[PDB]
This record gives sequence, C-alpha cells and structure tokens, in this order.
Amino acid sequence: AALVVDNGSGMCKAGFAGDDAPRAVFPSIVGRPRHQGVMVKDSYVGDEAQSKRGILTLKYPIEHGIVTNWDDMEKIWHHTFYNELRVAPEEHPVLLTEAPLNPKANREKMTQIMFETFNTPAMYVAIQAVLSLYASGRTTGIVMDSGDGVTHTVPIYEGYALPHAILRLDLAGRDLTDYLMKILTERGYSFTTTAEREIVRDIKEKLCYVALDFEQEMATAASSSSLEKSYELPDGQVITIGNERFRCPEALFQPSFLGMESAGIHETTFNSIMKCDVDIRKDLYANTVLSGGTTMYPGIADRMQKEITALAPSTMKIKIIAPPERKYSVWIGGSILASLSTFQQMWISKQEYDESGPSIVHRKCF
Amino acid sequence: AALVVDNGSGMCKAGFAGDDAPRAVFPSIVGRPRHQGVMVKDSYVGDEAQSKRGILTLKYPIEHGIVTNWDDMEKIWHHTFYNELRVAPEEHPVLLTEAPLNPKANREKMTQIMFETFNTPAMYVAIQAVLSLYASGRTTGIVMDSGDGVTHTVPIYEGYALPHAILRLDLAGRDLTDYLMKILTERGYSFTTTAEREIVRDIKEKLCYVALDFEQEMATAASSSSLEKSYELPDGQVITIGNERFRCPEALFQPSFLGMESAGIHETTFNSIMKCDVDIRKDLYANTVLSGGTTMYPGIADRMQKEITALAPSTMKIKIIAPPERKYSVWIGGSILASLSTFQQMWISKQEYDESGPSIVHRKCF
Amino acid sequence: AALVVDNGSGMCKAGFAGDDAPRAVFPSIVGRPRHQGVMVKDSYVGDEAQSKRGILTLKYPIEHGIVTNWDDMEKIWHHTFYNELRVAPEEHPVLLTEAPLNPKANREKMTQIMFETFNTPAMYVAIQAVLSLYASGRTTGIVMDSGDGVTHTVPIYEGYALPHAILRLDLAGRDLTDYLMKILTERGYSFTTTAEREIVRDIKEKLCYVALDFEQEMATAASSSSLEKSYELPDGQVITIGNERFRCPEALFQPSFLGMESAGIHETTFNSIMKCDVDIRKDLYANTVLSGGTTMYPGIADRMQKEITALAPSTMKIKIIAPPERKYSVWIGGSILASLSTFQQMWISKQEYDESGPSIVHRKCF
Amino acid sequence: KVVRQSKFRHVFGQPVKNDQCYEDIRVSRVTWDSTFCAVNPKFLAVIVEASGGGAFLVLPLSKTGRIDKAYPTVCGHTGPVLDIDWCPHNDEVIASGSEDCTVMVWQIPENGLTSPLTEPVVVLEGHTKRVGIIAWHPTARNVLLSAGCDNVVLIWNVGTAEELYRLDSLHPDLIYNVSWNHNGSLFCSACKDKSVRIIDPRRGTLVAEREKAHEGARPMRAIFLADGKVFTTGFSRMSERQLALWDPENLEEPMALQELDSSNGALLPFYDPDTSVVYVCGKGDSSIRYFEITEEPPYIHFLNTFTSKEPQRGMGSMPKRGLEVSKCEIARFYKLHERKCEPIVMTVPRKSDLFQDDLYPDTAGPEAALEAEEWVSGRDADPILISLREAYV
Amino acid sequence: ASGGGAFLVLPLSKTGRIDKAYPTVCGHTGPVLDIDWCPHNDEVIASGSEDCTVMVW
Ligand SMILES: Nc1ncnc2c1ncn2[C@@H]1O[C@H](COP(=O)(O)OP(=O)(O)O)[C@@H](O)[C@H]1O
Ligand SMILES: Nc1ncnc2c1ncn2[C@@H]1O[C@H](COP(=O)(O)OP(=O)(O)O)[C@@H](O)[C@H]1O
Ligand SMILES: Nc1ncnc2c1ncn2[C@@H]1O[C@H](COP(=O)(O)OP(=O)(O)O)[C@@H](O)[C@H]1O
Ligand SMILES: [Mg+2]
Ligand SMILES: [Mg+2]
Ligand SMILES: [Mg+2]
Repeated sequence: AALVVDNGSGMCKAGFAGDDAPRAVFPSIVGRPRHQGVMVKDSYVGDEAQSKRGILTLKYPIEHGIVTNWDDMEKIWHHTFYNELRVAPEEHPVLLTEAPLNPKANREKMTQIMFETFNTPAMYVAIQAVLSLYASGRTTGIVMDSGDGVTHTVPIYEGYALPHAILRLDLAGRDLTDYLMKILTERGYSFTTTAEREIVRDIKEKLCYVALDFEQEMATAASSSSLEKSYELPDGQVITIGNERFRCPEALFQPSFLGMESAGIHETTFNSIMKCDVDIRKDLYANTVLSGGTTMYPGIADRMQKEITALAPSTMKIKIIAPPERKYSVWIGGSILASLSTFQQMWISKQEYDESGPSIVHRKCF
Repeated sequence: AALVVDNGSGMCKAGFAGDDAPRAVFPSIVGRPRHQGVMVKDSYVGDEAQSKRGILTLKYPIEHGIVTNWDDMEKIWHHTFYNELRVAPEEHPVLLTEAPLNPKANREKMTQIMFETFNTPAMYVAIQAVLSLYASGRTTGIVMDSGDGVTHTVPIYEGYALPHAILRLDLAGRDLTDYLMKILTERGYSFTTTAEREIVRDIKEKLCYVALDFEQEMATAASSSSLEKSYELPDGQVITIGNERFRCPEALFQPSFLGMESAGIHETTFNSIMKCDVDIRKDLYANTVLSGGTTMYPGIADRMQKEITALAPSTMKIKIIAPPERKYSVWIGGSILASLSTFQQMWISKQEYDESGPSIVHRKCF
Repeated sequence: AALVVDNGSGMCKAGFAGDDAPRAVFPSIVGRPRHQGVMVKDSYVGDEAQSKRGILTLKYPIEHGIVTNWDDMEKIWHHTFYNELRVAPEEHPVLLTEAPLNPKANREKMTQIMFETFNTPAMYVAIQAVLSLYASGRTTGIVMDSGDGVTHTVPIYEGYALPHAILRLDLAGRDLTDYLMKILTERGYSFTTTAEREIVRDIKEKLCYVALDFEQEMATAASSSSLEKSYELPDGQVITIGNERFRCPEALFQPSFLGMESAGIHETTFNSIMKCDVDIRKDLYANTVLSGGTTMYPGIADRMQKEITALAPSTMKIKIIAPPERKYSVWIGGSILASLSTFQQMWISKQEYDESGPSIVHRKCF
Repeated sequence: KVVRQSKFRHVFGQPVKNDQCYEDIRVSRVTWDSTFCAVNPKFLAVIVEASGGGAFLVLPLSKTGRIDKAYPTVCGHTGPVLDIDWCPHNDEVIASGSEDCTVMVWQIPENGLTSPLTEPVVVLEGHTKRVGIIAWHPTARNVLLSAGCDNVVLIWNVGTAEELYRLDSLHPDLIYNVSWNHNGSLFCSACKDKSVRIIDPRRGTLVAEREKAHEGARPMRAIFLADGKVFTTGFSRMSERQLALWDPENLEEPMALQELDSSNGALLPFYDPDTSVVYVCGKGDSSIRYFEITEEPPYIHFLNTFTSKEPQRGMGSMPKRGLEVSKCEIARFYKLHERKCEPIVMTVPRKSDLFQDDLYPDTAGPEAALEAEEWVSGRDADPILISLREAYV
Repeated sequence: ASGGGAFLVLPLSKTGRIDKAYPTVCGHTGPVLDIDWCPHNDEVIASGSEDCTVMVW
C-alpha cells in the first residue's frame, strides 16, 4: 500500500496508490492564535485552522513553490500522515511530487525529512508535469500546470522532457486571490486579514470565469446586470460582484494588470513550444494539457485555444486538453505510476539512503 | 528469390530480383536519443529515426562512400532484411552493389558480414556504374553516378571497363545540402541541427534546379520575383527562397563555391573521356548516362549537354542520356542482372567462402 | 578625422581613428516606459536607458547578430554620433564593422542608412575578424570572436580568408546570461525582468570564470566554501554564489547544458582548422586569437589551450593568443586600419554611392 | 519489504576523463564476436587491424592519451587475431588465437614493448580451422583451453607445449563460447545448434545438455556461475534477446527467463562472482545493463543500465586486483570504440570513505592452486583467495 | 554552507545585520551537526560533522 502525497503551495492532496481520487485534500496552511486566551494548542494545520481562522493568523509554508519555513512544512506532512490519512508513515512507501526544475537543495530536504523524521521504508520523487501526462494517458504533450504558487509549461515528447524549453511564470492562484482583494475594494468591500484571504479565494473559485473576448465582456457588464452574481459571507452579509468575475482571471493572460512585465499563460506556452525542435512542435500543438486548480476557470480552455491559434501558424491544429478532473491530475498520475509493476524498480529504500546519501536520489530521479 | 540491396551514402534501396522498382527505400541514418526519458529503444534506423528526429541525433554510417561505423552499418542491413523486406536472409541470395574503385578491405567486410552475420546462402557484389548501364540497355557509355556521398565518372566500352580513366569528385548530394544550409542563413533562416539537415535536404529535392545560364538567372532573380518559391516547415512556418534554388546545384559545375580546387561534373566527365583511347571517345560522347539522386535536378541534363559541347570538339555529337528513373538505375540494373541466366554462374556460395575466403570474391568480381 | 564604429549585439564601441581605445562604449539597448506618467521622452538609448531601467522595458535591436528592428538600430547610431561622440556625421568618414559571412542585405541597409540618413562623406565596412588580426599585428591565424550575440571562428592565412572554413556557434554572451538566470533560481534568487537581466550580466562579468577541470571544480565546491563570492544588488541586498561561477561559462564548452546539439568553442575552432588546407593548419594552431567580451573569463585561455591540445596531433604546438585588451580588438584594429596610408583607396564616397548603388560596396569589401 | 534487499541497486557507470583514455588505436575489423580487449592490472591488450597478418596492441595502463601510429604491436600471427586472454597467474603472459589455425603464447616485458614482438614463447598447433575461443584454466597452472571452428576443444599445457586432452566428438556445429566453472572441473559451451552443453574435459564425457536453450538462430553465450549455475544469453523465436538461468541438476525448464529488447548483436555476459553481478554488453550497443543473480525469485534481478551515445565494438573488464578499492569501485570496463578505448568505472555510492568489507570479499589471487600434472590426475581445488584491504589507500 | 560544513562564530557585541561574507569556521568537508564551547576556555569550541570527524577550534 503506497502513499501518494502531492504537496502544493495551496492544497495538499494525499491518498493511497490504486485509488481514483485523493482521500485527503486540505489547505496547506498553519494558523496561530493572535489573541490571548482568557479561559482555563499553539498551532492549527489544514481544515482545523480553516474553522478557527477568525482568531488565527494564517501562513502558507510554501510561497511561489518555495518552502519559506520547514518547521511548518513538517506540520503539514505530520498532519497528512497521522490526522488525514491516519497511517503510520514507517509502514508505507511514499511517492512524492516536485515542481519542474526543482532545486536539488529542496529535494534533499524533502528526502531527508521523509527518511529521518517519518522513517518511511521507501520513497520516490516524481515530476508533477510528468504525472499530469500519465493521468491523460499520453507520452507526448506540453503540460501547463498552474496551481496556487507558480505556473509551469513543460514540453514532453515520446517520454522525453525538454528541460531547456521549460518556462516559468510567477503568477498563479494566490496572485489572483490578492488581485481580487484589490479590485473588490473598488466596489466597496474591504478584505485585509489573512482569514479574509480564504474568503476571497472562495469567491474566486465559485464566481470567477475567463471571458472569451475581454473587451466585449467589459462592455456587456457596463450596459447590463446579467453578469452580476451574489455571494454570502460567513456572517450572513451578501456581496455582489460584476466585472470582477472575469477581470481577476484576465490577469493570467495580461500580467500587466499586476504590474508584471512577463507574458500571459498563452504566450508562455507558445514560447515554450518555440524553444523545442521544429519537428516536435506539431505534436505539442495538438497535446496542450491543462493541470492544476488555476486552470479550473469556466471558459479558460476556449480562451487558451483562441489565443494560441492566433500565435501559431494557420496549418497547425491547436487542441487544448482540459480533463474535468485536472485539479487532481498530478495525484491521479502518481496513483497510476505507483501502481505499475515497472515502477517498483524506482523505489529508494531507507537502508540505501542511510549508506549512500542523496546522491542516489539525484540519479534515478529527473 | 534473389535480393538486390543497393546501399548508398544517403538512401538504401532494397527489393527482389525481377521487379521493376525497389520495394524498400529508406534513409541510411541511425538516430540516437539526446535527451533523458522521464516516463516509465536506444537507436532508430531509417524512417523510424526520421519520424522521431526531433529528439534524436541523426548520423550517417556512410560518409563520402566510406563506412565510418560498421556497427551502425549492420543496423542498416538488419533493418533492411527484417523490418523492410521482412525476409529471412539465410533463405535468399543477395546481390550487393559497390562503388567504382572500391577498396578491397571494404568489400571484404561487406562479404564477411553477409556470410557470417546474416548467413546468406549466396552472394555477389556488382559495380554500381555497370548496373546503371544495364538499366539503360547499353554496353558502351560513360556513367556519371552522383549520389549523396561522392560523384564518379566511369567510362565503359563494349562491356570493358577502363579503370585508369575513372575519375572521382568528393562532391555530391550531402555537400549540396550543407551548402544550402549555409546560404539560407543569408536569407535569415538558421538550420543547425542534424534534424534540420533532413529538412533542408527536403527543400533541396523540391525547390532546387539547375540554371542553363547562371549569370542570366542571377540577373532575373535580382529584378523579378518570378523565381521565388515558398516551403512549409514541419511546424507550419513558411519560408521563401529565390536564387538559392539554382545557386545550390550550381556548386556541381563550380566547386569553387565550396572552396574546392577540383573541377565541375562537366569537366570531370570530359577529363574522364580524354583519359580513354581516341578511338572510343566518339561513342562516349554520344552515351553519357546520368545516375543517382543528385542528377535529378530539373535542367541538369541540358546544362550538362551545354557544357560538354563547349569542351568537346565541334564535330562530336554530345548526347546526355538521363532516364526519368535514373534515381534507381543501380537497383534496376541489379534486378535485371540477378534475373538473367548467364548470371547464375557468378554467385558465391557460403560454403565456398568458408573454405576459400575473400580471395574468390576478389576474383570473379571487378 | 575618420570615425570607427564597432556595433555589436551587446555593446557599441565608437571613437576616432588613431586613438588606442574607443571613446564611447555604451550598451546597445533601447528602453521604453512600461508605466504611466502621473506628473506634468518615449525612449532611452544606452546608458540613459541603463540608469532608468527600473521603469523601462529594455530591448536589444540586435539579436544573434541579426538586426530585429532597424528603427531602434538607427537610434543607436544617432545616439553614437550626436550624444556620445558629439560629432557631425556629415563631416567624418566612418569605418563600420560587420560579422563574418554577413548577409549582403544586412550590409546594404547599413550602407544606405549611413549615406542617406546620416549623410556621411565616406564609408567602408570591414570584417570584425580581420580587424582583430590587425590589432594583434598578424596576417595569419584563426580568430575566435565571441561577443554578445554569436560566436565565429575565422581562419586567415597570409592575409587570405578561407570562407568555406568559417564556422558559427549560436552561443555567446547573452545565452550565458540567460543560463545564469536559470541556475540562480536553483539557489533562491529570482531574476525575470529585462532590468534584472542587466543585473545578472553584471554578476557574470565580475564573478564568473572558466574552470580548468570542471568536474574537479564541482567536487571542490561541494566540499568547501572557498569558491563562494558575494554580490551586492542595486538595492543593497547581497547574494552569494558558489559553483554557478564556473558552471555558467562551462556552457561554452558543453552546449548541451543549454539543450544544444552543437559542439563547444574548442571543437568549433578545431573543426574550422580541419576544414582548411593541411599545409596551413600548423600556423593556425600556433596563432589562435581570442576576441570579444565572452573571451574575457579568467582561465578561458588555459582551458582553450588544454582542450585544443587534446584534439590536435601531439606534434602540433597549440598557442592561444589572448591579449588583455581583446574586448576592443575589433575597434583597435579598425582604428589601426583607418589610419594606414594604404587604406585611403578603400573609402566609398557618398557621390559614388548615389550614382552607382550598393554594387560598389559588395565589391571592394569582402 | 517494498525494496528488494541489495547492495548494488544504485551502481552507476562513469567514463574516465579524456586524458585517461587511449586514442589513435586502429581497432580490428573482424566480424567474429569476441571481446577484442583483454586487460589485467598491468597491461591493456587490444586486437588491432594489421596491414598484413594479425597483431594486437599491448600497452601499459599508464600509457594513456594518443598512441603513436607506429607503436610496436605483437605481430606474430600470419592471420587476423581472433581472441586474446591474459594468464590469470602471470600478468605478463597472454595467449592469442588467430585465423592461421594456431595459438601463440607471449611474454611481455615489464615495461612493455620497445620493438615489435614477432617470436612467441610457444606455438600451439593442433586445430585445423581458425581458433576464436581461448580460456585459461582458473586454478591449474599453465593449462589453456582452445576451441576452433573445426568443432574441437583442446586442453594444452603451455609449460610443456603438450596437448592434455582432445575433445572432438562433442560439438556438431559452430561453438560460440567456452566458460570454465568455479574450480575448473567442468566447462560449459554454447553451440550453433542452440544447445548448451556441460562437459568434463578430464573424462571426455557430457555431464549435462539442454537442447534449444534459446529458439532464435542468432548466437548465444553460456557462462558458469560461482554457485554452479549456467547464465545464458540468446534470442527467442521472435528475435528478442533473452537472459536465462539454468540449474544443471534440472535442465527441463530455466529458473528464470527475461527478455531485454529486440536489437541485434550478441550479448556478451561479464560475470563478477564476488558481487554476483552479471554485466551484459551487446556488440554494437551503446548501453551496459547489469543484473544481480541471487537465490530469491525471479533470480535474475535488473539493477540499472549505463547508457552512452557511442556503440561499443569491444569490451574488456578489469579483474578485482586492479580496481581502485578506496573509491568504492566494483568494476571497470574498457569500452572499445573504432579508434579509442574508453575506461568506464562502476562505483557503489557510499557516504563512508573507509574500506567497505561487504563490497570486497576475498577474491581469486594471481597464485595458481594446482599444476598441470596434478590437475590431470583428477585433483580439484578452489582458487586461492587474497585480501583487498591492503589495496586501500 | 554552499559546500562542506561551517558554523558562524561572532562576538556578543556584534549585533544587528551580519554580513553575508562574514568569515565562518569552515574546516569541515561535511555539514556540521553539533557545536559546544569548552567550559574551561571561552575561546575553544568543538564541532562534529557528517564527515565523521570532530574538530576542535
Ligand atoms: N474551481 C476553481 N476555479 C478557480 N480556481 C480554483 C478552483 N479550484 C481551485 N482553484 C485555485 O487553485 C489554486 C490551487 O490549486 P492546486 O492545483 O491544488 O495548486 P497547488 O498544486 O499549489 O496546491 C488555489 O489558489 C485555488 O484558488
Ligand atoms: N528530386 C531530387 N532533386 C535533387 N536531389 C535529389 C532528389 N532526390 C534525391 N536527391 C538527392 O540525392 C541524394 C542521394 O541519391 P542516391 O543516389 O539515391 O544516394 P546514394 O546512392 O548515395 O544512396 C540525396 O542527398 C538527395 O538529397
Ligand atoms: N569581464 C567579462 N567577463 C565575462 N564576460 C564579459 C566580460 N565583459 C564583457 N562580457 C560579455 O561580453 C558580451 C559582449 O561583448 P562584446 O564582444 O563587446 O559584444 P559585441 O561584440 O556584441 O558588442 C556581453 O554579453 C558581456 O556579458
Ligand atoms: Mg500542483
Ligand atoms: Mg548511389
Ligand atoms: Mg563583437
């Protein structure tokens, strides 16, 4: 019984190899009390921090894919094994996931904590973009993974990765949440605390969508009330938002809304295909796979199809593959990989790590 | 059922004796991966390497008619017998071809592999120039065989070959491909990888031609757009070329474009006729046969006719014989030879070779 | 008083013929504001764009030795004549420099702008590799000029150029800067904007060096802190780099670090010598001249000496000539040439160009 | 548990630096599929292309870099050399088989060759066809085996130039290879009729035989293991390369049978009895796959694969006495290209810098156990084991 | 430490921001695990590291 743990900047998906969905999906947050207790636990993790967030200061241990505090990162992993999955980590091999072009120093801490703190018998670290391609049943395609921290475009052809063509965008779900908070103040609603970030994130996941034509959608919102939607706050107060529904996801295609100089996700994907060999670009155009939670906006696949078609030659067939379960594609691909018989040769034992070190993890892995 | 294998520097033509065309025509390339596989075959030959060339490094085992790596040369022959013709080589006699003035050490390796590695029952090695004369139904004439590696001029009179008059030109199809890649950067197109060598070779075989008068063609291309042609790359990008269409094949007649000191194909053919006896030059002028893929440019026969007429005396009749199937003249002449009745006395049995050695192959063969 | 203008992909060196160093050296950049002005000049060039780069988007009009925008290319030349040198271009003859195998269409635009836009009285275009050989006082030797856009290896013997042996490597200073940004993210430092590209380029010019033995240096950096250096960013923040100091210039010898299929600068120089006649290779081995800013890494000449010695025969004497002023060898050689009395016959007058055209510029020049 | 217990699951290959290679070597162009390379802790022997006759290049291990084109070679054969094998008890003695139907034993000076070596120590003449198989006896001194294309196996005493045993009526077709067992009482062989045979030379009898060990018509290889089993490489009926483990006491079915790929070129197995690791190097391949032979099913356990971009023309393996123990090196392979010999180091990654007792047990020494006269009588002895801790620096 | 092992020894008066290039005790080839001052000498400190050695400074 192998464990598949997918640690992202915002959510932690964990479960067992062979299942179809993660058994445990909770926010990757650590909350600490910011008031004094007056009536006769110093930290809260995950959903227990989300239910007491009114008196807590919420912090994400992972920011932009970078672990800002490893002590809080161990609290997420300890909460995963003992509270969410309720397993003994020293009895199950664990398949971990890592971002593309992950620093070796980050992989060494992840391997050192799993073998020395949790004493897992075996371990393996897989690339998240490769697992997302396993879930779609493909060996060729460029994966655009946009989660909570960062956005990556990883081209893969016939099972071979092109690391020189991997592009990165410091713009994902958390930057869109902060942008929604900023433009919500333009409507009269003030969200400032870390507990209100989780409220705005819930507004974004429920009411935000990607407009096919942004300027026509801005004109429809200015001459009609058809695009307006209501949202009930935890205290019963109801707010109404109009063009903020499609202006927040528009920052994915126009990063200048955030004061950024980079290009949108559509040009980042196109520029990553152009960095590949000319003989593999045709298959990458027809196998553009979306992965992550930030790709779950309604209408993002039609907009992605329209923007890349305008960039690519007219004879190329642009095909955006957006599976309905792409929010868990990394975990599903890991559950598929950890169950293959040809994968059991990839496990790194704890006994092997104690005598050899992290050098065997830099090999064997990619 | 005798096999007729025509191995060249660029293409491999194989089939069965008696047919009118080779059944298997694939590039003589070996491709090896140059990236790391990230998803759970170390070499590719022929078309399977040409379809995956985006992630491969392509190599020709034969360079300038010289086998640079016999391990990859056996991969071409194994791919010919087992993947292209799908026959058992131990059941069919194989007719092989050799370049003019072929080194005996090269023929000994070719014979030793066909008898020991593939265990062919019978075998024979024929001269490519003599086979090209069988395909045209002639016993007298000088054959200018220009393939992908080297260019030869072989005079033959009444079935007798004149080895002292055979001239060689280290300039064929692959040197014209490399020259097209160089002059394409002058137009703004950068082709550098071995996978882009195959793209430029495809541009050369479709858009290049031989100008009857080169200076008049350079003046027409400088004051008009009638000679410009477009070409679509595998990624859908369209490039346009103008005078590069007739400048690339012009290196055949002016090798100084490549920094070479040698003479063109027209003077090489004329110098080979002047090395023969005076009593046979008359029939050689009237029977100049073209052979090979490099002789497939539009207008190469009229330009060859014009240049040799200027060099030869005014009373001689220059006649350039360029059959429309001269790309496969060597194989066709081999399928004709292996089907005759007076040829069955030329086979060399595997039992004869095991007890005698390559000495019986040096005799019998020319 | 003739002017010597050396335009490169990265820096523009200008001055007066007869001086020992360029009087004006500024980056060949054009910066444009990417924010909105709120308090009561739409482009900046050179050092003025480098001082306001925090609010500008910086672009290079020349990429890989190819002018991508001629409007911004004329801004560099106008900034050179009027702002840097502070001269009237219609009064001084100008000596320009061109890359080896320069496309004639590129030279025509250069000659046309100098005569029609700036109205220079006389003009001449010299090859940068030939000028670098004038600066070292030689007529024989192969020049490896690696600047910011491209790398060339040009063999010259007794004042004769061998154009068929000129090789090109699409890998120079700007590709090493982009690679340094990529491996700096592996250390926790994120540089993404075009203004931070100029910061990473400044880290490269100050802290990067070439290791004599790369794998030995990687083992020294893995077991010690002696190779670590600090760098203060413009905002006072200090970063520390270790093995990235010699891993970035290592891409010059292992282009596979960038996903490239080509060979290193040492094999490109060796392959360029092998394309020459056998009777001149001995003098090219003993006269290997380095030129450009990318050849300014500490230890690049000893590594170049060590690598070419392993490729060349044992009886050849490898001698790498790296003058300490080789960053300006092209300009210095131009100032030397424009002062010779045997050069005044090479000027092309504006009156001659108006009546004849660029045909007199294709002749006279090489 | 989850991971199979092993010490060599993370062995990785690493080619040496370019200055530690051997360039400018005209490697032989013979179609016969031997190793072409024989190396001991002293010299490196490579079968080279001679302009006339046959010759092989003997050069010290220190003589690295580009080799002179006029370097003296061991040119004594009148036909191309087919097989070379260093004497396990004498680092300066090497036997060579050639197409002139003879076997020559040579004595190499301590500092190598200064002039070309043409006269050997002894010319063993007993075969009627070319000799392409040579195997020294592991324990008995001066005992050499030779198998020619006349389908006969001959046992020689090099010290007296005598022919100890002639075994002519045991192989009906072409013999592929011959491998002695541990102590040297039996030897196995693969034949062109797809049969693997185990033969006792001193009694001239056939101990065991398995007909059609591999169904394909491409060549096979059969080697003896330390425990007494037979590891074979071959081709299936579908032309798929296979590995097979055989129990000589029960040859009805193979203990293990794994398929590797569908490439051509024979698979040359390199067995290391100290680590129980078989290195499979295919002729014309660019990769080296190593497997661990244990007692746990499926017996054959794939460890890893060293991959490169150049196909190998030959392959030599350094014995244990010449490896760098202080760097956790368990194997060194001298990969032969067409004009270069590139050593490849196999290393077990260990954090510790001390001597690894579990990696280096007692290996066979350069001292013979018996002699030619004692072995003929019927004496059987194990190879004399030495220690490798003294080699630690 | 970027390579090997090191530990930072700074006087108690040296407060505030510490220079990134401040000299450290970097004699170990592996990361330092434990440090301990000598109770009878305020200038002698011992350090254990992953290179399996104990260095007294
Ligand atoms: N239905 C949805 N619509 C829009 N955004 C969503 C939706 N569901 C999740 N998200 C966003 O996806 C982000 C994280 O998704 P995920 O792929 O799990 O990232 P990570 O891998 O970093 O955990 C969150 O910031 C969340 O706001
Ligand atoms: N239609 C064509 N026009 C011009 N060149 C061609 C054409 N077809 C093939 N070639 C060239 O001919 C060369 C090989 O022809 P061929 O004689 O079959 O090669 P070989 O005999 O050496 O295998 C190739 O380099 C290819 O570029
Ligand atoms: N001291 C140095 N060390 C390493 N690289 C340098 C140094 N000085 C300049 N460079 C690099 O040289 C490149 C440009 O040099 P130069 O030859 O002047 O370019 P160009 O010929 O295109 O003007 C720049 O990209 C810069 O990064
Ligand atoms: Mg994710
Ligand atoms: Mg041909
Ligand atoms: Mg320059």
